[PDB]
Amino acid sequence: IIGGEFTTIENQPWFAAIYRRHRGGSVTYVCGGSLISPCWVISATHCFIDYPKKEDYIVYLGRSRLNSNTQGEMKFEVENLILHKDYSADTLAHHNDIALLKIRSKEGRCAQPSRTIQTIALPSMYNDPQFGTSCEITGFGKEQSTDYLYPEQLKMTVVKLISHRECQQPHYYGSEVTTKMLCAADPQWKTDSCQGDSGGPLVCSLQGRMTLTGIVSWGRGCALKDKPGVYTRVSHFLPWIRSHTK
Ligand SMILES: COC(=O)Nc1cccc2ccc(C(=N)N)cc12
Repeated sequence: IIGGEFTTIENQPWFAAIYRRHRGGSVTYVCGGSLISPCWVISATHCFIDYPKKEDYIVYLGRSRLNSNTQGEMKFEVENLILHKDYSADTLAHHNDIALLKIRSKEGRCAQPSRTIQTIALPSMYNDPQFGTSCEITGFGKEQSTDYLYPEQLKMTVVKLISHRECQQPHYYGSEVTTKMLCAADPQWKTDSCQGDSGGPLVCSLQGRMTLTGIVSWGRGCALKDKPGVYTRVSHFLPWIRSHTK
């Protein structure tokens, strides 16, 4: 997250921190995710496509820091790694950038809701917020495009949804951004999601309900003028989510 504010997991309790175990035992941060039901975390296929082995992943819930075992946090392994069959990546655009991770503790249990671990509601069909709506993003992603390290403390920011017609403008993304993708950015281009924030939530309050409207997917640079953050539009994927969580 470029700009914005440092936060804690109690403010973003649906946030899942996803890591990968390498040969030799080193563990590195991969992507963010969102808890949609006790056994299920939703993220982006691009985070996993190159290492599609469920055994490699570690998922934390209730974790506020990149290298601290936050009081009340829960550690999980991945029982099922479901990637979208029609996923693909162009130079910029990522297609069907959605993945499901069925989580399980070493004891075989799913998440136990608490003050720091909570689910996030899915949107309803054909009901996304109007353009101009303010939504929040959360992640352990880069604080500056030129950084190589990720921030130790969890960050959040607020961005505004951008219409498909605006995002398809020539100086924006043209025909590279599709109706299955949602654009969002800061009108002043000072704050945004960045590399490392992928798979994380774009949460919008709609009709008084906090909803998982998007999943961080892609973007040209970070907080770059006329280059919004591009998010998987969760409402389009409701039949796929329902079918793959059954
Ligand atoms: C410096 O360019 C990047 O690091 N871009 C990005 C790489 C990987 C994922 C990204 C996701 C969102 C964005 C964005 N601009 N919001 C940018 C991303």
